[PDB]
Amino acid sequence: NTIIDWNSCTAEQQRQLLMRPAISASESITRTVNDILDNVKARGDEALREYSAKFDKTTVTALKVSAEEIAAASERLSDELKQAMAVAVKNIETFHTAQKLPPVDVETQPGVRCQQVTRPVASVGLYIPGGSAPLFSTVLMLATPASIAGCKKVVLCSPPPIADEILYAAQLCGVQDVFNVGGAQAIAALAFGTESVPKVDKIFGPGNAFVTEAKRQVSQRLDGAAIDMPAGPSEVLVIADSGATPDFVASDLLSQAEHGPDSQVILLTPAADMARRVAEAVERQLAELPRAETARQALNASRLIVTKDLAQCVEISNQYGPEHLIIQTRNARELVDSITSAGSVFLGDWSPESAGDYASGTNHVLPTYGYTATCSSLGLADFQKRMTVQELSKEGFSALASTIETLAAAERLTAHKNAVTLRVNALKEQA
Amino acid sequence: NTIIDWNSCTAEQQRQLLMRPAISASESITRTVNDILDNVKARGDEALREYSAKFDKTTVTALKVSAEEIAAASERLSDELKQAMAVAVKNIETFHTAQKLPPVDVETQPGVRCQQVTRPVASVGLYIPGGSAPLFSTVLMLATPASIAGCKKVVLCSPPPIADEILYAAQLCGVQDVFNVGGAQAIAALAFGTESVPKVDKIFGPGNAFVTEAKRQVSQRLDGAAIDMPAGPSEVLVIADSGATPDFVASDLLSQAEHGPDSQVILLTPAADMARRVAEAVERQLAELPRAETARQALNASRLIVTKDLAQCVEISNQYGPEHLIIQTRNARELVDSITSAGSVFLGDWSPESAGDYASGTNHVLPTYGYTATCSSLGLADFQKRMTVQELSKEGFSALASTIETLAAAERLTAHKNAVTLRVNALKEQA
Ligand SMILES: NCCc1c[nH]cn1
Ligand SMILES: NCCc1c[nH]cn1
Ligand SMILES: [Zn+2]
Ligand SMILES: [Zn+2]
Repeated sequence: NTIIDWNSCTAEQQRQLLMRPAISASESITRTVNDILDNVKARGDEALREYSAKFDKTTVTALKVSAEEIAAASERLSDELKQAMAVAVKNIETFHTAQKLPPVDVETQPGVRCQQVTRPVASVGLYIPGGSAPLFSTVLMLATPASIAGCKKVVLCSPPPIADEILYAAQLCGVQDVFNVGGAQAIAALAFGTESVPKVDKIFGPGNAFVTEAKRQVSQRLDGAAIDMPAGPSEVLVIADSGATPDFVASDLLSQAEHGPDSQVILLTPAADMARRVAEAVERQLAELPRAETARQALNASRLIVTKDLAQCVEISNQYGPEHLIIQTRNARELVDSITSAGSVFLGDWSPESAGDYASGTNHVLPTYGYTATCSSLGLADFQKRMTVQELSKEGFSALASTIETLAAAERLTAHKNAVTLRVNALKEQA
Repeated sequence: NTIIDWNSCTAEQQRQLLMRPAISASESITRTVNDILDNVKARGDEALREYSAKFDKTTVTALKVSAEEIAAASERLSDELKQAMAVAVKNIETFHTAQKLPPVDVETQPGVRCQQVTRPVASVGLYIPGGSAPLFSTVLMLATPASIAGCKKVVLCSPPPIADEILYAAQLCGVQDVFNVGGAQAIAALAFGTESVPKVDKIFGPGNAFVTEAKRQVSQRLDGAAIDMPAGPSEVLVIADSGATPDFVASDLLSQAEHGPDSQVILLTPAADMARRVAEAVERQLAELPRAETARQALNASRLIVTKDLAQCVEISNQYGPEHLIIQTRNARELVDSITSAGSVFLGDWSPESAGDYASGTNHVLPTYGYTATCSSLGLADFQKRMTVQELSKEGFSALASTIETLAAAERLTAHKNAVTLRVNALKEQA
């Protein structure tokens, strides 16, 4: 509970109110993940099978899940679920396909043709945390854009035994191979490759501390691979005016809170009345949540802030740059233009966070922990790259030659200048 | 050396040729850079003047270059040079402006509106190495896309004294502030901010080993900033058939070679006679280069490979993924489609590397050292952020509610499910 009267706080107390958790990061895990990587790179599968004893009694046999196993899993899933996933995929597919960069083809000057084309990332590996109730929805979020971009190889790793939901999810999005491996060793297998797991160009998907560390390390190693983005605690910031519904606001704060004890939960409202009613609704709803220890633990760091007006809410939100920004105001749409920093925005009272997590079609893999400053939500662009192309006709080149020689000359790049002179002389002789 | 017959090499040798040299780490430079960064964050300008004091004979006083000094440097440059930069900027501007993303606004289904909007990175800092032969053109390549993106603040740091060309290039592209600082201190200054230098969100521009390490470190620190891309030796790969002009091929190889003793220059040709002629052309042209010790050393690691046919040329290039791909073949454009990985491609006899470096309009800040596998040429997108926005109407939310609950329930995220139920019930009540 405890409401915060923003304008009664000192300037320092304020910045302190929104400060994100400090990064502990123990060397313990840095060295541990270091052993794991080196070991996986050198002794491939043999190393993997070994770790397949240490953590979780899996004693993995064949690293790759068979087509029969996937089929057996797909049969045990209800039609309701299967149909639910087809809806999500269809919408996610529609949104990402819409992100395709239209071809760039222009002549900056007559005869000087410059283009920007797209090429897909050759191969991508998808990591999915295991457990009893895995977040299989992330499979749809990673594998669908990978499919749309035209990635030649799309593979997925997850701690064995892999739940039926993940198997079916992978299959539905066309994942080629699913491997029984997890933790820091699954990341290494993807970055370095083994006798069974292929080396990929980019690794996608969040996970625990070890997985996060492993991704960080393989992203800084020449022998490793690139990653989708750095990690950080998830965040949600709700802006609510006097017209908002306390229960709706609370349900979104709680949705975020139930993700992990480290979740950042923030409410901004110009009405003390609203802040108080939201705190009450949070209390009531919390009491009905089953496994609600993390939600309560996350709420210990929450902030229910009362601002002087709506503009101040936007001002605070922009400084923070939240992963998820939910605008439950009466003219939500109009505020979008003034929002300069957020991962994903949800407008109105009928756009719950959960809608974006599962079926609106947007991607729920977003930048957080302040990275909204320069990084973007996962989209088509993260599974491809922009390649430029240029062709100068004899005319275009001749028209630019002098400019190029002058510049190359000012930078003291003789060979750069000579490449031009040689060509101009060749043309003079053929003219 | 002379020439390499690809198909005469063993499978093992062929795999070694495609690999690039390994960097290092030097705990000494990492530690040095670490102390520099911390010292700059803790003691600002005073700390910067202590460094300037030891590295130069004239300790810097005012860190910000005056508008007065900028006008003076501008008057000292020739009209020829100034006009040339204007041509470059104009073409660079035209190409990057054409990269503006069209609106992404779609209804995955009735009442479920999903958009992708862009927002500029608020502040960016550009670094430019100093010295005798300053590559001022990089200023045009960095400041131009920044201006187009709409970045609110653009500042530049360069080791004093700062050449007139840089100052002019900066003014020309609207760079707001220029600061007399270089090396790892400038990066630290931009990443942390000091009394004079503003803290920026992202840092652009390559530099020496200390700059590189400084950029790696600030990109990893939470109190740091993002960077454009990791560095590595520069490269060029030329594919040439029997119709290519030896001297043209050679001049491009030399253009790249003169960029640094670590440059990688490669030739892939189906004709053994072409390889020999190019090798001789390279030696003859090298003899005329004023100071080509750099070019000379770089050529020691060059590779002039004779292949079976162009198909094999493309296959090898794609596995390598060169920073610059130059195609001097009869059917140049026809091959582009087959090119799956390259930073920037040049087509035909009249598209010298030099043309792209200075005036075609494409960006010459490109991914190298194999980063072409997932990284793109610098472009408008690097000075922006993609933000997702969604709004479901009551109808849209109502039609998608069962799907969300089903998926939420499947992931055992009760609060996520409850956020839907509450809304559904509120709508029944209403009507
Ligand atoms: N941050 C992950 C979003 C998610 C997955 N499932 C539900 N919510
Ligand atoms: N790789 C830097 C491109 C350049 C600068 N000037 C000429 N060439
Ligand atoms: Zn969620
Ligand atoms: Zn060059």
